[PDB]
Amino acid sequence: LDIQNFLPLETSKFKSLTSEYKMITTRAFQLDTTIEVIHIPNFDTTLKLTIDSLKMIKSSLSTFLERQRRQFPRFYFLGNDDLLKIIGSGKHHDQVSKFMKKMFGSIESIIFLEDFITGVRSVEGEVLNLNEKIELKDSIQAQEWLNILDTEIKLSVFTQFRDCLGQIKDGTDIEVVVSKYIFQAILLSAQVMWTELVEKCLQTNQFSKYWKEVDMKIKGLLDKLNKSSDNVKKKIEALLVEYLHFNNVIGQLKNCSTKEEARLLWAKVQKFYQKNDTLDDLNSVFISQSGYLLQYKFEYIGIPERLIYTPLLLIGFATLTDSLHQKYGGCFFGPAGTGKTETVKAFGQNLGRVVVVFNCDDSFDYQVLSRLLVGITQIGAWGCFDEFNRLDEKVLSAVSANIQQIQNGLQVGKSHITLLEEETPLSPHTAVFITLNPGYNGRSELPENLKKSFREFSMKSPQSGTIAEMILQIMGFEDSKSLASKIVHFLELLSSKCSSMNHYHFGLRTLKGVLRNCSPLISEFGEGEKTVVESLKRVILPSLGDTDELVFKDELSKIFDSAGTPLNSKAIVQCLKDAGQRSGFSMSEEFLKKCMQFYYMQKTQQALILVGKAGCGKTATWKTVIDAMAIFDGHANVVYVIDTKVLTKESLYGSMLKATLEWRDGLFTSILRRVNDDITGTFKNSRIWVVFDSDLDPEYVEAMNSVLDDNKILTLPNGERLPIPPNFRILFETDNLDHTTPATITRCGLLWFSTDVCSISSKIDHLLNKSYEALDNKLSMFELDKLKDLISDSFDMASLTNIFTCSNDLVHILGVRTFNKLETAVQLAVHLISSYRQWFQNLDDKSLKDVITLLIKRSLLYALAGDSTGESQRAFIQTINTYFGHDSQELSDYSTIVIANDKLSFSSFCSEIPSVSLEAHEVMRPDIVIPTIDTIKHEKIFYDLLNSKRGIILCGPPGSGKTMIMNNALRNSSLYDVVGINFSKDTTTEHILSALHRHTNYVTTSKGLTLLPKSDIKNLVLFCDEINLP
Amino acid sequence: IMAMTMFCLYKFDIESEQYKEAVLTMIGVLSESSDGVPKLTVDTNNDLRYLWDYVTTKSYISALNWFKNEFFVDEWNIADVVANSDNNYFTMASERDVDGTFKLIELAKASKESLKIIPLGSIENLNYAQEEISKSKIEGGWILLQNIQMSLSWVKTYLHKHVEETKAAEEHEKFKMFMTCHLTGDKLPAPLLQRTDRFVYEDIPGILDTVKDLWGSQFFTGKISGVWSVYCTFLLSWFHALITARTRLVPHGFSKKYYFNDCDFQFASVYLENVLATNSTNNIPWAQVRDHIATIVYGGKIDEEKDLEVVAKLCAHVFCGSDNLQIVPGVRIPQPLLQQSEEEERARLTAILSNTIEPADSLSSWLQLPRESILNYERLQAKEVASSTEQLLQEM
Ligand SMILES: Nc1ncnc2c1ncn2[C@@H]1O[C@H](COP(=O)(O)OP(=O)(O)NP(=O)(O)O)[C@@H](O)[C@H]1O
Ligand SMILES: Nc1ncnc2c1ncn2[C@@H]1O[C@H](COP(=O)(O)OP(=O)(O)OP(=O)(O)O)[C@@H](O)[C@H]1O
Ligand SMILES: [Mg+2]
Repeated sequence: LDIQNFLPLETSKFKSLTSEYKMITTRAFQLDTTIEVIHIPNFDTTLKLTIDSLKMIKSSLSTFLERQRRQFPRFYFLGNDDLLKIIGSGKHHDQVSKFMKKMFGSIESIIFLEDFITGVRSVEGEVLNLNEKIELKDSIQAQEWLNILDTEIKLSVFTQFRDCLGQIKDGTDIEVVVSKYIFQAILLSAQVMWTELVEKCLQTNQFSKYWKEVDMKIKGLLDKLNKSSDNVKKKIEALLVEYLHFNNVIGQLKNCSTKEEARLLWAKVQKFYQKNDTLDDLNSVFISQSGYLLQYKFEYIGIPERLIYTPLLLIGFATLTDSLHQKYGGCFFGPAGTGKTETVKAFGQNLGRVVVVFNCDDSFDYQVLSRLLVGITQIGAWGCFDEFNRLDEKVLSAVSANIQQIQNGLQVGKSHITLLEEETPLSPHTAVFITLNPGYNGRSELPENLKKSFREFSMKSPQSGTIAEMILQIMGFEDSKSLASKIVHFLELLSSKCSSMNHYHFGLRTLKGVLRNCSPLISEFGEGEKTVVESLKRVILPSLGDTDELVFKDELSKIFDSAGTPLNSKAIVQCLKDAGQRSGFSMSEEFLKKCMQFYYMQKTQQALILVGKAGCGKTATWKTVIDAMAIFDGHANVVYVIDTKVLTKESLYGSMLKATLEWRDGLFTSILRRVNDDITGTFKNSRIWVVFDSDLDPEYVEAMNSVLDDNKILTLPNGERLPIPPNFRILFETDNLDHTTPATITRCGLLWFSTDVCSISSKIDHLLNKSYEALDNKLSMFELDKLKDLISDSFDMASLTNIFTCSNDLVHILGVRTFNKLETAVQLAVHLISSYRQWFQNLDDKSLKDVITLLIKRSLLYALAGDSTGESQRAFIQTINTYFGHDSQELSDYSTIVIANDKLSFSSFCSEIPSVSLEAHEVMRPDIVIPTIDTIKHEKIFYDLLNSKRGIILCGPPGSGKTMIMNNALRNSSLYDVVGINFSKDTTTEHILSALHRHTNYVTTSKGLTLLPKSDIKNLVLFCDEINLP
Repeated sequence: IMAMTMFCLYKFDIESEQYKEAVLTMIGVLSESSDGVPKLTVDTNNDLRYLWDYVTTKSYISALNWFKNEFFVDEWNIADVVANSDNNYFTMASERDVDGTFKLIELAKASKESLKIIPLGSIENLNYAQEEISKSKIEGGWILLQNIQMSLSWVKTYLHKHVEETKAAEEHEKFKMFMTCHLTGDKLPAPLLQRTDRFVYEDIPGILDTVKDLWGSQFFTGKISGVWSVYCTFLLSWFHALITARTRLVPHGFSKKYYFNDCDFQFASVYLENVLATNSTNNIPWAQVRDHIATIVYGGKIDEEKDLEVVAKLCAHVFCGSDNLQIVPGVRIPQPLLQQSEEEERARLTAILSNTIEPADSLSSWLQLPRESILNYERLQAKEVASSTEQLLQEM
């Protein structure tokens, strides 16, 4: 009703055509033949006339909206649909506050006393109150009332500036001012008084007297912050950024050789002056740098996160002002993460402007940007093309041409410039900024026309020392200056002293991380170097590898020495030893170390990386530490171990379905919703760990980079952000890092496992006892006690040591390292021994040992030499016999132990074979084996490993009978049943499942929740042929 | 490259087999393929005996031109080419260091007059441009389309069709249309390019000559500054002419090819007017003149630390000076005298130019870099020509 109320001649003409077309359709439908329609009178004439009139209405709305937009040029930012809601929602008034967030960028919602506007609030939370509360009546247009607001909002900022500026001039404590003045205003008042107090201080050289003075304001503001309300907490912090800059510059000045040296340094800085001379107060503030002056416009900025001052920053601010002075566009090219747009945003803020950023080519419409450009040239704002480079050539041309109009319009000062085929006026306060990320080719370029319209600058990462010093200052300094220099020298030194290793990063991100890790650590100890030193070894060391592990120790103590002793020394450790005793594990030098390194990192870091060789001990480290924490804290843990690359990005993070765009959960996001959405049970007191065991890659980490960010929130592909609690820790265990970006590393805590945590013996030790547990559920304690006694006396480590060493001195097909072969031994050995348990009851004690020794010598062979030539096996067999006791039962190639059918007996005989008799028709049969010295040999071993339940990989040339031996040994037995899957270059993980579904029956038993056993009662074997094909 | 190749294309068929390996064993020395001594027969070959003398004397550019001269052709000047040429269209590309725009002014002036420079800038320029195109061909005046590459989107639509349609330009009055390209830069449509004649303005000015050409316009500005300023503007004219001079010779010289403009001088001179407008004419303001010139004005483009220092070390010498500067070995520039005439000081500083003669060894004497570097660079451009020729012959 509201839209047709505003447009009477438009809706009276729409409804008239709506009548005609309603009769035209219903007349034409009842005809019942589309073709019959051509026989209908006045149809081409009717529709041609109707479409003409429908086009006159759309055109008339278009003239209304542009005349509305020209009156309040913020509406250029909004666009049509949003604009119409505003004109429609005029009755309400309050419903416009939604759209202000867009047309200002600083504010979020507007404050009313309904009839009157008391002020506005920014997106940051900051409350601005107007001078005059703007009165609102029924017969008012949005255009009229809002235009008053833009005026008053800027005036209100001048008010709050002069009010404040005057107060501090009357010697008032800055902690007083904070509570009563909006940040934007207090900031400018600081700048103007700072500038005036240091300006005079150049003449006098009273620097020391002003420095301590400022330093005190810094300390005063710091302690204020700690006990402050979150709102004002932002405001103090934002001021801190600035205060620190103030003092830094004065200190730099106190140091200078001469007055010329001081007047050089001062020229380079941004100096904020005021005109105590003149009228038009919103033009009363101006800013000086390198000789160039720049009028502070009064736009509200709210309280944005303020960029920490760097020399590099000022230089950027300097080039920007140098371009602008001569009516040229600012432009910086350079690597992503050099904060080129942040600078353009910041340089605007410093001059009281909210810069409009165009994120270019993020599926961005040209039609919307063309509107935004008109809006910017009218409103006289600053627009920044955030990564301009990434635009498609037709768009890039079109945009680039437009931009030249603007920049050429300003250079000349043309009153009206023509762009987008219309005469639109140009404010001279307008400017366009271009950031140019580099291509795969090289560092990007402006189009030719723009080269003589812009000034290009090369952004560079900040030399770190300066950023470090400030960050140390903010925490609670002690000596910030010493630390910052020392820390950087050390990091710099590691870089030139350590080995060039893939994942090693010693740049600033790394030191910002040391410093981020530092904050909780300060709580433990001091705002001292010692807290720095501990944080260094907390982050730097867990990623170092043994040679470089000392380079760190050598140069850390070389550059700074802090302490003798560590707290949490007994406490965690006995909670770690008691965890491993229970787990089966051994507390080794190394295992303890990497368990400690990890323990201390979860504390700080929420995202953890574990890198190592396959079979390092990483699942055992973290599974062991996590376990130790439930003993020490009393907090439960809830672990989700997810193979990252088994599932698709869609299966894992959230897949949106191509046509009905229907949102379904996935895997990663769905286990978070138990914790976030409905913590029905005990989750607050619990610790949630989501582990990724599989190889990590860009594509997958990029879709969750926001959790890795300072954000701690998950961004949907469409339609949400989900926040992550402090309980919820993401771990990453993997074998390599080559794929990942240095950015991904440095957001997380990294734990490089230089070598295997444990001793070969210590592995077996655990492995044995792990195997024994399985057997207790299927073997009597008297039987078990005697059999575990046997194993201890038959194999000693001293003998095996040489055997595992000799393993290497051999050609191994399908290579797997000695350490990872161990489980293959132990599981076999224990099973072969548990096989002959009944014949251990009555047999001779000397003879029993011979059965044990033989089996162990056998099981040990296949587990080290089983993948060998067998020309090599036979070689190894003598090697085994050699290192074992000479008298003890020797191994032969075809060596076997035998017992009677109808009487208990005991002898060792080998190579006794059936012969096959088959008829002519039987000759070719898909299951036919002519048993050989080697058929029985392989079928026996192959079957023995399945009894162990260890998986088997049969490697060899084609037609060698790996498939036959496998099939015949199992097509024969009652116990197992075969299902054959043949893999090809591109086989899916559903193929495995589909094949299984014929022979498998899901049952929801409360013992394992969902289970997928075999469709019948006895065991199943998947035969996966050509496994090294996909 | 075409010289050495074409020479081998003729002489390998014509001359002896003893000749072929001798000249190839020479082209191998100039390249890094091999270093050897060619086959000598007393008074058997003398032209060839003369070439190896160039190669053995470590003299590179001379040996490279040997192949050009051996053709005994008069090497045609843009005007000669144009006069002989039988078309109304020309596109001359050039490196961004120079622009033949001002060569075309003297080319038109010395014969057939009719000079019309048309910048292709914004919509107005292209719009005015297309008007002046159709009218000049009826009238028969020469026309120039400055730096088309930038306004190119238009070319493929209006000029590509317009020049193709104009086989009535054959019918039209004596008239010649000229276009300026940049080799390093966007690709002109091949169809339009093949239709039109092509030239490469390879014509590089000396340091002194660029200084005199920079300082030449500067008098047209009028007077808004002090007498003292004209000294600073003189200083900058030298400075600019010294970094541009250094631009070509790389790697030795600058790490990369960087391009410095009339815009770079302008933003520097504007900062100079500004420093004198804000300060006392006490000479000491010099400190932050250097930092702003070396880091924002000229170091803006520079990305490598290596080269940023070079700009700075040049500013150290061009700007800071007391009483005597000695920009180059030959020339000292003294600070403005107590007489304080601004008209006199222009004429004095113009006279300092007119007194000096740019030496033989300019690139090493004037540009503070060593002589040994210059020869290293001469060697490298030799290697590039020698290689690409060998490669061409083996490909066919
Ligand atoms: N003991 C045996 N008696 C008779 N024929 C045999 C015997 N062993 C192997 N063969 C023959 O060798 C072939 C073995 O082929 P098959 O076992 O299907 O391939 P494979 O050797 O297992 N290699 P792959 O299946 O690709 O991993 C059969 O065609 C048999 O005819
Ligand atoms: N202290 C110890 N004593 C005995 N054995 C140990 C000890 N620590 C680890 N092991 C052995 O190492 C294995 C640890 O497996 P884990 O999953 O940690 O390997 P991994 O390096 O994570 O492999 P992947 O990289 O594939 O995940 C166990 O099977 C165990 O037998
Ligand atoms: Mg594991």
